[PDB]
Amino acid sequence: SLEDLLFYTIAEGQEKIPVHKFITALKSTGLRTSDPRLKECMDMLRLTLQTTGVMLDKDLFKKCVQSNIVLLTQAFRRKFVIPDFMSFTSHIDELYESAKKQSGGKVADYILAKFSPDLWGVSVCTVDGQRHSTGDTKVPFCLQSCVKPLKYAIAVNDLGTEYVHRYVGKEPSGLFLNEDDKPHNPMVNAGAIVVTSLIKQGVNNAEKFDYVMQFLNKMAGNEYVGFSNATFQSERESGDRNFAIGYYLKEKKCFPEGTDMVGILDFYFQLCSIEVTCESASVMAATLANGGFCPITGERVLSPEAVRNTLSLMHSCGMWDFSGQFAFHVGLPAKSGVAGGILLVVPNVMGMMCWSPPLDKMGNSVKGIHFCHDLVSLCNFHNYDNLRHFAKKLDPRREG
Amino acid sequence: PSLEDLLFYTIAEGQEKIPVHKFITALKSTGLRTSDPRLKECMDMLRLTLQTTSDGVMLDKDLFKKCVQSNIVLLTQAFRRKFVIPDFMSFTSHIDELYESAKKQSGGKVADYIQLAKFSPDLWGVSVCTVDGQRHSTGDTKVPFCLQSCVKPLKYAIAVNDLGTEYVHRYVGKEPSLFLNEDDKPHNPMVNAGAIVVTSLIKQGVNNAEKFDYVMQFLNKMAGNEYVGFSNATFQSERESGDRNFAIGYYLKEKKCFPEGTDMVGILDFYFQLCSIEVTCESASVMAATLANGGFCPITGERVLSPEAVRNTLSLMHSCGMWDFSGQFAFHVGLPAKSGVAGGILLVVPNVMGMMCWSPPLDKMGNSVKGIHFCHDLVSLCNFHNYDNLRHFAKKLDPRREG
Amino acid sequence: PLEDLLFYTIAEGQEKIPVHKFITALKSTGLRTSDPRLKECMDMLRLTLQTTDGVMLDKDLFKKCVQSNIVLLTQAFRRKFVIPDFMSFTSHIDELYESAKKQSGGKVADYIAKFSPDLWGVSVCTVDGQRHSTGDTKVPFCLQSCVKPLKYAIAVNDLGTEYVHRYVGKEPSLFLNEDDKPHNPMVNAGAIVVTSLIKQGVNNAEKFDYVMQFLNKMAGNEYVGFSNATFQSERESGDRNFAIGYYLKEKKCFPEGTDMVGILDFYFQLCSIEVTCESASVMAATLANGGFCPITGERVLSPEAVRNTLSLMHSCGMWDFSGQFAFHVGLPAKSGVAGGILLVVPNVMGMMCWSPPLDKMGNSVKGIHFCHDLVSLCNFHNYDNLRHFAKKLDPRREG
Amino acid sequence: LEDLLFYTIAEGQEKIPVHKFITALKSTGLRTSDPRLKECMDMLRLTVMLDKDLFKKCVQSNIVLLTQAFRRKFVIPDFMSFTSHIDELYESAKKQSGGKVADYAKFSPDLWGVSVCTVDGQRHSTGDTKVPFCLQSCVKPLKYAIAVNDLGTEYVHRYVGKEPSGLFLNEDDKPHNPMVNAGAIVVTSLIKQGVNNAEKFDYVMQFLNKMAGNEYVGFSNATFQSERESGDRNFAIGYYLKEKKCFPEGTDMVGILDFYFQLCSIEVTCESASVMAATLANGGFCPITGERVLSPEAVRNTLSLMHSCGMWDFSGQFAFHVGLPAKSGVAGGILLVVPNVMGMMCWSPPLDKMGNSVKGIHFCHDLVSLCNFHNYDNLRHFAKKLDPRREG
Ligand SMILES: NC(=O)CC[C@H](N)C(=O)O
Ligand SMILES: NC(=O)CC[C@H](N)C(=O)O
Ligand SMILES: NC(=O)CC[C@H](N)C(=O)O
Ligand SMILES: NC(=O)CC[C@H](N)C(=O)O
Repeated sequence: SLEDLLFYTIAEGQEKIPVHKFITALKSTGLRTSDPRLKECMDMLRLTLQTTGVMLDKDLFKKCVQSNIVLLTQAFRRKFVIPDFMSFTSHIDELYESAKKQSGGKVADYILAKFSPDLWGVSVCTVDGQRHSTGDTKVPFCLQSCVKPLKYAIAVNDLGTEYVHRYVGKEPSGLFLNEDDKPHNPMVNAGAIVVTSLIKQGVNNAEKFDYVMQFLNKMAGNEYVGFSNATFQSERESGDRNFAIGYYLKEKKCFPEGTDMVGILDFYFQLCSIEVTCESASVMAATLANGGFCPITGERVLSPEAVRNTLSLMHSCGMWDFSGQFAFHVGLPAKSGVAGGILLVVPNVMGMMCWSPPLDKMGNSVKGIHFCHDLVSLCNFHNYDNLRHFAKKLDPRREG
Repeated sequence: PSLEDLLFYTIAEGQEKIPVHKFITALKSTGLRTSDPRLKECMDMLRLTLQTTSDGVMLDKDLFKKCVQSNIVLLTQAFRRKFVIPDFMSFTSHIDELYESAKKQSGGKVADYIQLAKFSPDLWGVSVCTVDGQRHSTGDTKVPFCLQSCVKPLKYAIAVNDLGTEYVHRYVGKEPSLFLNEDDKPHNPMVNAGAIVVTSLIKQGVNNAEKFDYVMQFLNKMAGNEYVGFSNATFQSERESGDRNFAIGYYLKEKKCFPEGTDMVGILDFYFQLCSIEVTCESASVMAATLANGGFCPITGERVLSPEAVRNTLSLMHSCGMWDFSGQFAFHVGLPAKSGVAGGILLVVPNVMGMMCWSPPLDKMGNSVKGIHFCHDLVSLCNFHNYDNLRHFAKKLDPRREG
Repeated sequence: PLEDLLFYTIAEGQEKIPVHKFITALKSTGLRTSDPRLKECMDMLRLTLQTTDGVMLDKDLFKKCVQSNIVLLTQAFRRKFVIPDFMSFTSHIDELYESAKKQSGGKVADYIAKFSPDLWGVSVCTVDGQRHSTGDTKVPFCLQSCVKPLKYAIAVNDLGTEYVHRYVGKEPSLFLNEDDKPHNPMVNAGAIVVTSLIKQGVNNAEKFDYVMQFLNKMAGNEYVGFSNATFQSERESGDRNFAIGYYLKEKKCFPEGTDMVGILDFYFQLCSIEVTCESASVMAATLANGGFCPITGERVLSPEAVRNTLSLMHSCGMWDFSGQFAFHVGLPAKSGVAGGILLVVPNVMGMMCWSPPLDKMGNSVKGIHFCHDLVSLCNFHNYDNLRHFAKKLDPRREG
Repeated sequence: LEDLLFYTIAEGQEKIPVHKFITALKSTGLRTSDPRLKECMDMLRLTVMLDKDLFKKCVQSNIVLLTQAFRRKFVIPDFMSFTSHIDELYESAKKQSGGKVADYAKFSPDLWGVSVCTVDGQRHSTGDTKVPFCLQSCVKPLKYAIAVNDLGTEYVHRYVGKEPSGLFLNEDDKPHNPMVNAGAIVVTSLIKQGVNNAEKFDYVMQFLNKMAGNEYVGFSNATFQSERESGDRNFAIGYYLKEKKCFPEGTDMVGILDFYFQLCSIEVTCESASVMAATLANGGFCPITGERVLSPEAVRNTLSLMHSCGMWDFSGQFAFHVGLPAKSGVAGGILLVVPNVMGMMCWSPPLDKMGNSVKGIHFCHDLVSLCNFHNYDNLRHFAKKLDPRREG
């Protein structure tokens, strides 16, 4: 049987399995024992760890693993999207140390976004739940403009493409507005403000904010999502260009009717002050990598149409004035924000979040931007890499 | 436990003898064509044994072994449904449905400037070549027409393949759009000004006759030696009427955009020539598949282009390939593509297949009405969009799967 | 061998002149007996008409009244004013008025400003004080964007050219030019910045009072008012202007210590200042007269402020029509959305045309037609030649 | 009338020595070579002391122009005083040595000349006023004026715009104005159609001859050949206009470009060009011959477009600060018109970064800071500016 042919894969003709030897075997998969998809099995494990280490014969094991048996077998039969995760991890680690020596860039100074220039984190979450982090991946920071795809996805998920693009375009710019008196795309302030004005119309901005927070919670598999009121208050006083954009959008009747523009700006600053870590945000990115299903809970969070549209606009409009150079050389949908995050999606493989506060002169984190170039020079993750003929690039999706 | 031995019983149901037509029908249902260059030796020994045994058109397990030995590895992938699209017969009928549904779209004007860009507005063909060589066509797939601007990616690929990314893009940019960008470089190689500069990098220091022959040899390899020709009628008329291309040529000279030692008027003559190269949908679809297949021609197995050239060329087609429709196209279709004024759309679905749709009537942006309609429908049906998910794709069909 | 050497010019042999025959002769010059430069002489003339009846002036009853103003009166009667045959010129103004009166296109401004499309007036004030009006010339209307030159003139007069132009550019027209300065003071972003330089370190009530007292000097104290109705509606409908105000703040365009939202309220206020065509024509004549109000003789603006204001009106005055207008008309001009067109003919006269229905560029249909006709008739174009001008009339001439 | 100029010139003295009439004449600003004085200097070359019948025998034919001169009725009455101010202005710009000669014929950076011709024929020069140089883009007004004189405003402006640039073409696929290369090439293709370009060239030369009072107008084949070899941008503009169907039907674009290079290589001096500019200053009448050369509509349209489009990217700053119609050329000339007063030509080859002569541009700023010649100076209240049109 299934649990019986996973007991001998782990027990090497060796009668009973110590608990530490199943847990390391599991963690070697890249899964984390805190995975929400393994709770009942770790529940049954801290349950029988109270009948005091401990060692499991073939029926105590089966009593623990049957409830999660298929997820555990895909894990141990090297059937996950990256079969040799431990080797992949060391490459990610090599990449991390190589970006750490890049000291260019100036921390964002206009608010409050003066962190230390030494912070640098990278987190990975594959579409199968495999996790790895290195550096400062548990330090909270605000999403800033990396929330623009997340809220655009929510708007399309709830209302559909054709309604959303009555109000915002789908192409890069160079004006705020294009020739249809629509903002160019939802990845820029003029576009994201309009998108902010379509989410949950007909409810106050406090209930609106709760809905987006519940939505982001699903997207992160309930990992860390918070709010920084210091950044919200300080975004509010420094948002002169955003008020200019707000009034211009109102004068050009860009919003759906019944909108209170000044309130939408307040809501918009709020969404920009939402806090994440690199671990929690990399999971948000993996939901986008995984067709709308959160990879560590298995629930459908976004329509496949929402995810596709968002991945498309991140590809073409995601990195400010660097997005064309970025699309050419990196070939991955990505979104940078001014706190220094780069939300990065490798479709069908993984999502990631790099964070280092020092920005370059187009507003992208120097260390994150360096990491993304290096990552695609190593692995055939570029969108128009070939999955079969890829020269001397490494491919983490196949065996030895 | 022999390879030729257990492809014999896969095909021999009961029986120890396989009629030859029972092998040929099975072969073609995989989508391979008996003319495939990768099967030539086995097709030769099959017609030879039709000359050396008086009918009794039947293959025992050592007559089978004598014929398929040459190509047994390609043949088992075919018969073990290991090609990128295993149920090709079902997929083709979907292609056919899409063909017929675009056939009812009669908009658009045939190109008026010339010298027979005055084709019939009723010609409409689509050809498919997967990365494993499986082929299907429907409609007018054997009528010659000029590549026009569907040569811009191919020659950029040749230039990058010979010279590298970094040299080529000293001279042309890598982004969508006054002709020149902030660096007095053309915006990208998919627009006339960029393609004129790229044309001026291929095979420098050689006269325009070998320059042409060199590019012609290259397209032949990219097309697995299917039809690649040249229309001197179209060249002569592109030359007389290319007032704007001459304006671009001089502007590029004045802004020193060309390489040292370039003869501008000759480069423009070369440029019109490359625009008058002829294909069909079958031969061009194979060119598209070479780009879909990382640089290896899928029906010959030869490496034609570096994987760096193919990636660069696919990226710019994605962003700059469909004139002013390229953002809408990139959003809704999500595929690398290139339109030309003769009415072709070279189309690449990375890792699966290449296609060439051809219908002469263009819409107001210069794209074939029926081709553009065909491409929306295709991605509405199949999860080929660049950012479709290979695991969660709603009601979309996936031709890469079974059942 | 002076007051009595103008008495014989008016007295036909006769050594006694009836007052109405002096009044008729006076008004034929185009002067108004209400002219502030004639007040004393009209005072001593009504006093004499009180203290005696023989309504007749002997050679010192005349001399007792015109003594005060003898220099202006001799220039008037010796036909030394810029347009000597004013009665004939007037007759031409009337002809042009009637020909524009038959142009009924255009839509009135749709954001109350819903006036009548019937109103149509033109008033003329030469640089010597000669006046003429025809049509609806005493109806109040808001200056709207015809205040942009007047306030720029005030700012340069008080602060100088090179200070003001640290803050606003000087050339025709995305809101900001190549140097993160608005393009010129004749457009909203430029006018908002200019508004933020007038009378700094003062609350918006003295700022408004200061400009109103200034406009009064430019108008020789004819009607200058304020419409709170238009101000409230300018305040409610100014979404685009609120957008411009913030963009200017973000690109650090105001002078330090500016309250941007307050400046916008001042800006809406200045757009709601009210004039007639008569009072405004005098405002225009002040710019036409090198900075001196023509009906009081007072210096209102420095000649440098007037030049800069006239130079920018030429190039930036009529919204997107300013290139065609500068070609075909060649006169400094400024249109407003209430339907006025402030028009200056340098060295000759100022004018104010008013008709609310605007064409698609925001200019009064009738005013624009009047201005083309005027320059086809007279050699007032900036680059008409004063000696060889084909079939054009020259009103500065005694033909 | 002739007898009342005889006593005006003599102290009552006897008769008038001729050298003492010539000095009196030259002090008005008139030049004795003036074509309007041919007959009177003819009658003097026939004849050392003049009583009222030798005087009247010579001045009878020109007595009205001579009394206007001697009764101080010319546009600048105290010309000798004005002249010294021009000299001061010239000397003050002479010390501005920035700028680079155009490197696509290298003249000397030492040359610097200014010549003046009022609308009444009064002339003054300083510096290198007789050294020939090519007009380059200072022919664009002159070539536009000829076209409008012959064809009318509405025909010329089916083909060219009338507003500054800010694409070669505007919203109507017409070039922006005739003061830029794309506009001047179109203007060149309207002059004297239906005649080959050699006769076309002869005609513009005859036209420029009238505009200059038959002073020096020439042609430099060196500049023509070098314009031809260096004109890649002009060849690019030519083809773009052909594709966008901007020329009148029956145009041979490549030939028009050859004509266009020719017109830019026409040679003038500052003296002859100042007369050309004075013709524009004087409503189309040449001031040293009195003939109607251009329609008043052609001249007005030309002055309007020089004002707004004349000084390359400097035309907006220039129109504000100087307020005079002007056109600069890359050989270093600035054709400058003061409507109703005078025409001028400054020439100094070293150009600034916008393509305008450093010394000429300095002179034009200084000239308007000194005199109330700016378009929107007031003729009555002008602060401490000088007015050469008045007596004190
Ligand atoms: N790129 C960013 O993160 C900018 C966000 C910033 N709060 C804004 O809206 O202007
Ligand atoms: N766009 C096409 O398909 C061809 C373009 C055309 N041959 C040109 O060079 O202008
Ligand atoms: N009069 C006009 O042309 C516009 C005036 C108006 N108050 C504004 O600022 O927009
Ligand atoms: N700049 C000029 O005035 C003349 C030179 C110009 N490049 C031309 O010959 O067309």
